[PDB]
Amino acid sequence: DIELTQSPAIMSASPGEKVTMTCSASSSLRYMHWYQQKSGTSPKRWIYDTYNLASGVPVRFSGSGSGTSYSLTISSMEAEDAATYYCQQWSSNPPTFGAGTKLELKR
Amino acid sequence: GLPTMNTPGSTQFLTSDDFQSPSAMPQFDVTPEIQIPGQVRNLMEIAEVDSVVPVNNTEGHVNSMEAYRIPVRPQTSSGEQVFGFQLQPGHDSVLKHTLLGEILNYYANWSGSMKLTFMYCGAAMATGKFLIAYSPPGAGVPGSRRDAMLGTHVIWDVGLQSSCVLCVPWISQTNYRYVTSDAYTDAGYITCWYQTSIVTPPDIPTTSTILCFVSACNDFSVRLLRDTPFITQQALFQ
Amino acid sequence: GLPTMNTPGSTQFLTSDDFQSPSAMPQFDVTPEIQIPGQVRNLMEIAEVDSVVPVNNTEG
Amino acid sequence: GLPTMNTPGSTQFLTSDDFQSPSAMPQFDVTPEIQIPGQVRNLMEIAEVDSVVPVNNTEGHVNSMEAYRIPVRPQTSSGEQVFGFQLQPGHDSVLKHTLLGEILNYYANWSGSMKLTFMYCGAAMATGKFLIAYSPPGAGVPGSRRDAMLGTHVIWDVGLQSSCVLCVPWISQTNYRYVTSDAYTDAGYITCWYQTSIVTPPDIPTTSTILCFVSACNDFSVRLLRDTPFITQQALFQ
Amino acid sequence: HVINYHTRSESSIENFMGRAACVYIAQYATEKVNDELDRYTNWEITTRQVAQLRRKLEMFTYMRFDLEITFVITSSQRTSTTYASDSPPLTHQVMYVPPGGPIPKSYEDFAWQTSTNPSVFWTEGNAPPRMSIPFMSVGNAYCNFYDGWSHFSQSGVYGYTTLNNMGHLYFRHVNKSTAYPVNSVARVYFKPKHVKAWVPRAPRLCPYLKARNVNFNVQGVTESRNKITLDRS
Amino acid sequence: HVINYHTRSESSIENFMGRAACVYIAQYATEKVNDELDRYTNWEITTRQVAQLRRKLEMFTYMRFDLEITFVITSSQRTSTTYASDSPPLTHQVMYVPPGGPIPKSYEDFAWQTSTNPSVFWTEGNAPPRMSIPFMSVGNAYCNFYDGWSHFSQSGVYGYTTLNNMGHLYFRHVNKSTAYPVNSVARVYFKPKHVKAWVPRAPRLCPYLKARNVNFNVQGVTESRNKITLDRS
Amino acid sequence: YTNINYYKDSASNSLNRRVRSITLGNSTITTQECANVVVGYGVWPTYLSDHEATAVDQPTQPDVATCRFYTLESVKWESSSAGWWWKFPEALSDMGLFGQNMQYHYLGRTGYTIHVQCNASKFHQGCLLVVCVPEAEMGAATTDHAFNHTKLSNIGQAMEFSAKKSTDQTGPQTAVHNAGMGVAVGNLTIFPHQWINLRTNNSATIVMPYINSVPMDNMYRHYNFTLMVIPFAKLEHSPQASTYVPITVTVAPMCAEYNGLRLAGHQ
Amino acid sequence: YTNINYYKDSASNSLNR
Repeated sequence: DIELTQSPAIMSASPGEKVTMTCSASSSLRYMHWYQQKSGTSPKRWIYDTYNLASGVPVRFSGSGSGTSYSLTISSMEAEDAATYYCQQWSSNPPTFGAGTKLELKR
Repeated sequence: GLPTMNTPGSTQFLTSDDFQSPSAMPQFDVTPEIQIPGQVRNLMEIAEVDSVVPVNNTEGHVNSMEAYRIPVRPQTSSGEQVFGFQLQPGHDSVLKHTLLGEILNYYANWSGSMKLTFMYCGAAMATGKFLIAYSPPGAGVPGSRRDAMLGTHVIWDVGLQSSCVLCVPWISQTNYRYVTSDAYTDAGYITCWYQTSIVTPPDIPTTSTILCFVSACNDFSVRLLRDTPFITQQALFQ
Repeated sequence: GLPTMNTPGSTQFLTSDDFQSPSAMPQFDVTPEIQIPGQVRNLMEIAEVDSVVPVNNTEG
Repeated sequence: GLPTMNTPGSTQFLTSDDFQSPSAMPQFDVTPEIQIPGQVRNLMEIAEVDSVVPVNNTEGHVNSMEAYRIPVRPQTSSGEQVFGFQLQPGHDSVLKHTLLGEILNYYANWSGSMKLTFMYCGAAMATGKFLIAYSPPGAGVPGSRRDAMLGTHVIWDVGLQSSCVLCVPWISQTNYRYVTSDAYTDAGYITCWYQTSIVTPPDIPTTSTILCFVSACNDFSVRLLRDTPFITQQALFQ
Repeated sequence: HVINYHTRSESSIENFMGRAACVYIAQYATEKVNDELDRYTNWEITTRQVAQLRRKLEMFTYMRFDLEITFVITSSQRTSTTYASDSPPLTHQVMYVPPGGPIPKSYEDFAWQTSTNPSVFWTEGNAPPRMSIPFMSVGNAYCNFYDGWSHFSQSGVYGYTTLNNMGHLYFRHVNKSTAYPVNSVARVYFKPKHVKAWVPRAPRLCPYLKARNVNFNVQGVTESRNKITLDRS
Repeated sequence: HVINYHTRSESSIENFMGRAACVYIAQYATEKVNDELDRYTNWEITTRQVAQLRRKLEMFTYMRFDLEITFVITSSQRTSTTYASDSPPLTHQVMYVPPGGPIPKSYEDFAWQTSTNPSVFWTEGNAPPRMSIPFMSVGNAYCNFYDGWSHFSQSGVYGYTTLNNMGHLYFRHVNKSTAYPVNSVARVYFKPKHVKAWVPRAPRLCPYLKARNVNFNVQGVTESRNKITLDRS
Repeated sequence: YTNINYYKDSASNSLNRRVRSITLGNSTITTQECANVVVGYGVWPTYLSDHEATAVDQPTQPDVATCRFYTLESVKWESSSAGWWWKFPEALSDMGLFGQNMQYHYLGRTGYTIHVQCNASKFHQGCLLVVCVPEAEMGAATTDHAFNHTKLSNIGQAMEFSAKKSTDQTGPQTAVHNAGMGVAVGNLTIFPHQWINLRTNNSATIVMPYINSVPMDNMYRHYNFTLMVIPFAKLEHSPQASTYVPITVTVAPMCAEYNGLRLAGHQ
Repeated sequence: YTNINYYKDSASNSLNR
């Protein structure tokens, strides 16, 4: 009361497994944005309107989540799926947005 | 061109009109229908099948299965009452949420004869009779077996048959009766009294159970379609 | 579509016109009429029965 | 004039309506048509002719002619897989940009049997057999020649014939399947396994080439016209 | 006897179902203030947002109705300091996107200048824009209730939402800009015609909670009363 | 057997081609701010500006369609200091100039008061102005693709642009002046009807670059994947 | 009522204004005392015709190996017992050569016959309701939370209701007066049903056809119908009587067809 | 499907369906 962030903090997955993200919100929304913010470089857009698309994101990225809970699921982790992903919601008293999900390819 | 003239009532959107429209996707090849069983063509075909009435709805029995469980027992003096309710389907809170009641609430008028069916779910060795009586509205409500014998009644033995059908006849001054019942279009009272007793041999439990179903007869009809006062919402579901 | 043209006198509400209208409640099953006695079909049938005249109407 | 009345839906521009219009230039003397050969009257007549499928589309072979060049070779143990793809025309990135695939993408539903034709472009002295198998969706995908022999299959010798036709039969619960393929309307898996080997006399190169064409049968039909998700532009071309 | 009367014409399927029921209230603007009430809103077609029509359909298991879609598009002027501005009439566009087609990724995209997706243009002041769509399905009936899963492994998604791919509906203002912002409201009115309804279903008791599942709270079967046996002389 | 069904009515030529596809978005104003968005704009008729309809036609080599032209003309008020001004309704004119005729050299020229060039007058607020033109050609079919030159010496102009003389289309505001400037937008919606299409053509892979030639960039034939043989149990 | 049609489409128009045994296979149930056999929505289970059958593969009809009486488990009727439900064809998924044909075939169309048998004495009292509900999309216990496929139906296990409500995090709402569908349990008498009144009935026999929107459907991800046995009048006896009163369900597939032969499922 | 023709030209007709 009142902070909103993604629920698991630091993840780790080998190339080939399932990467399912989970965002928690302080208030409900309808559309949810998802990003791919690498270290040192500017963030990009990954998934907007909770599922849709991006410019350079591949076909394996999937996403959903309505209400105060969101979920952007990677179908199979590859060598280019290791980024800190944050969520957002335009407002009208912003919540505000979360922190980011650091994750490392396991070996 | 052809000289026309615009009657009042143009460029209006009545929600219950019957007009044609230009199709959005033309030359559509629809899928061929198959013989799906059990097709229904009228709303009264739903209302002509039985549905057990929650007569024992005294609180808090409506949150359990004991709402359908009209109790009888061996008596001490006869003539006592078993149950009783008003004949107001769609408004009285006994037969409002049954299958007949949820269909009249989409309407504002009903007419025809109702059919009440009973089912004594007791032991196979017990015996007794009842006096199921319908009374016309008039004045007033009967308070005795001697009073509720002058109206329409039947006599139902549970040693002979287990199910009794009571066709409640349509007696009214008007051709239709209002569903949201007011004082002008009254309908009357259904009561059920002990005719003799409940007699049983030893080693049988005392308290038994009667189920009661409500249906519609063939002369049932409804009019003046409306929306139900049961569902409520404010914002759109998400 | 068909070329039409709007004569003057359109989108007006004359209170004594004779036009059809879309029904609000369709497929209504009206109640059957009964033989109520004494039906009147004209206003002159009321005016052809007697009524005693107040001739001595000097006040009060 | 004639009393008319304006139904809702007037002075609107639906882009798929069917109305007449006043002509801009009347009494026009059009040029007489001649007998130009090869007139097409339906979009399925384009989709019923073959087009070689880019099966070997592993990167970066799609920028060359090696995308159509399914390789076979003499084996060490039999039963191995040659190729394999999903049966999702219009969505799977193998048979999406073929001639059948570019026509379904103007639509949102398809139905009917597809026809796969092969063509072994090897030496005239080599001999071998294959097991081209279609498998219904169910569960799951076969991972052996022993597993992908229970479904629909044929056996194709390359010493007898050079071209084999595999009519993929239409097995589904629905009458149509969605082009943009979701999980509900699955279609299955096409695989091709070594039946015996590739056997060759000396002084012949080892690695050979199989072409694969996709077409449509007579019971093919499409529905629900839409615009293709292939072309994109923002400003008008100049 | 008495001879009798009172034909069941209004108890029919088409007279009970054919009434223009509002299904969704779309909201958009001209100047983007926030999201929502941004310009360019959208709505995937489902008939299970408004509880009035949803309960009518959910007394039958399988339906085969055609449709008649009508929009009641009114606009209000947004609160600001001044309001005095002459303005041309507002033109509205309602584009229907079939399942799988390309979507407008933003305003002024060229998906509104497409050649296949049907669109209805309409200026403010005329009769409401009414159009009809046929029976859009891939099976042979509209499954109101589908008791199963989406994947063959019995996983993923439970409910009827797998068998619902009716498309989308995109609303925007055609005009480029106004001098002062205007918030518009578009109301979609479905009217099911040529109805065939197969398996009858018992009607819903407790009110709905979400627009994608049949999750509910426990409610008693009826209202209560004082005693079982009524009494007076 | 099974007996069967599913007639190919929507796979026809006219059902695939007959959809009102936008071909050009004309832009003009009342007060001339610059060029463009000057009053009095124009557009020579070609169907190869919008990539949506252009790809549909370019699956056939020769076409013989009639046409149905519809305009969606909306206007926005230009940004300035004030906006409060009562104004009469705007009247728009769309003049069609046949190949070779005299053009309006400026605004208020007497080519808008001609006697032969057809023009469509339309005030803002009514239904869109729809008109039809017949098969305008001098050959016997519309050459979508012409592999040759314009001069007999094999010189000058390569491409289909030699066989494209459909004329022009001139847009202006009829009204003399407004108190505050108004920028208008006219969208031309072609609808090919009575279509005969002769030689089928393989569909375009890589997206277009210019509106007068078939110049392109090299693209791979399809998207890639990981391995050729898919595998799981 | 001029009844003219301006447009060319149909969807653009206006509105339209003892000894009676059953010997199935090598199996015989016995009996009904000349009582009654409830059949479906008045429709006997039949095969697929040719107006239907969108599939092109030839159907597999074993007619003896799969269409005999399969006796399910036995459940215990008590006084504080709320109800049970079995979801089909998940309850028959492991029995005999019927459950073996399901693994090798993509589509499957079948009807059933349900024989719920529960005997007692003349000194027992109680009443059961045996109802066959098509497409019973059940509601989750904890709302806004997805729930497991082994809480809806295990393989042939009788999932049971509850007298109170359910506060589970991964199962369905098993309040028996809401019947798991948010509907009043007294109004489940639309579906093909039969009562078991312990003073006169002793059995119930329901014959259900194939009720689905598609002619043939995959039977490993779709529950066609569920079978609910709910006691409305509870079982009561003296403490000297026999206290164990069981309920056995015996079910048999009728006119089963299959299509799409491939390897074993159900991934 | 009344199929009446108001105008005198062939190019002013409806679609051929």
